[PDB]
Amino acid sequence: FLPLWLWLWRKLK
Repeated sequence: FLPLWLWLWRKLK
């Protein structure tokens, strides 16, 4: 549920 904006910046392809 929580946002993944952070996880995105450190998980882009």
